[PDB]
Amino acid sequence: TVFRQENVDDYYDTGEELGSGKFAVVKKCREKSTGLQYAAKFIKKRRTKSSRRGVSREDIEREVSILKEIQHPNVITLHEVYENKTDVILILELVAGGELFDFLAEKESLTEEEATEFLKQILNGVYYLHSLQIAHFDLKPENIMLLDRNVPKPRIKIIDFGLAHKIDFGNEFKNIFGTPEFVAPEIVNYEPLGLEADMWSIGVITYILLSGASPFLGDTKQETLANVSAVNYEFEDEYFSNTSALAKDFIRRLLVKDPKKRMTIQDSLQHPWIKPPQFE
Ligand SMILES: Nc1ncnc2c1ncn2[C@@H]1O[C@H](COP(=O)(O)OP(=O)(O)NP(=O)(O)O)[C@@H](O)[C@H]1O
Repeated sequence: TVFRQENVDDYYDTGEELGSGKFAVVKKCREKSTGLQYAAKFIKKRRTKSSRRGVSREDIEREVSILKEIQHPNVITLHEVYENKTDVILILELVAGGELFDFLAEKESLTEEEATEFLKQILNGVYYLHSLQIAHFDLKPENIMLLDRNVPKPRIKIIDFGLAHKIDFGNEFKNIFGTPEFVAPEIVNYEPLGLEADMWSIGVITYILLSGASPFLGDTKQETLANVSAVNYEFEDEYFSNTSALAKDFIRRLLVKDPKKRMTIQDSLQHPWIKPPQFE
């Protein structure tokens, strides 16, 4: 698919850099015709087929196609897409309250209430995506952003659809590997992947929300990956002595090696606690 080839600067004014990735730089921007603000994600294009720099057009188109499908309070939306010789520029819904990762860096540990407040929103967003057979494949606190970080119960949106795939056969068997701390054992072992990998990542996110500690993190990437494949984690009494056993049960049912035995997004919402890149 071809995108708009007018100069983006003719229609938007850019401001503060919001962040950057392996693939993109994201800048705050304001649309001239409406005064509304967006996050413009500039993704650097591959300059030759065999190149390793930039992102392949196939990968860019996949992120755009998925984003175009989404409309839900807990996920970002796509406003417009532009392109030029060097970049594809996605005009995304702006999430102005920063990453959950930075919010956590301030607070250390949350109460079970504060953790479940975030978690319910995360689960509602993932329920939406999984209902559409979209696996995110890179869920982590850096990919959850807050609309406003200065309210007692911040509202969130899931971002970063750079590894997201449609799972039309229940599993995909391609080159997909996210952040070692958060990937499921099937990613580590290069097995067919499905929606279940996100559910694992949610277990890791929950463990971190409650304790401020990462359950599989080793001193090198290979150690983290080996810990993940072996399901080498435990609830340290120093961090979890005052956490409810029901919270631990929720985590235990997500951090399961066999994807078929892992709780699904529907199971996670009915669970009693809730129910009301890889190389060095
Ligand atoms: N919609 C948004 N609103 C506000 N900030 C955002 C938004 N999207 C991305 N960012 C920031 O920009 C950073 C990079 O965006 P992201 O979509 O993660 O880029 P990427 O390079 O394609 N993937 P990765 O290497 O996994 O970060 C994020 O970690 C956020 O800090």
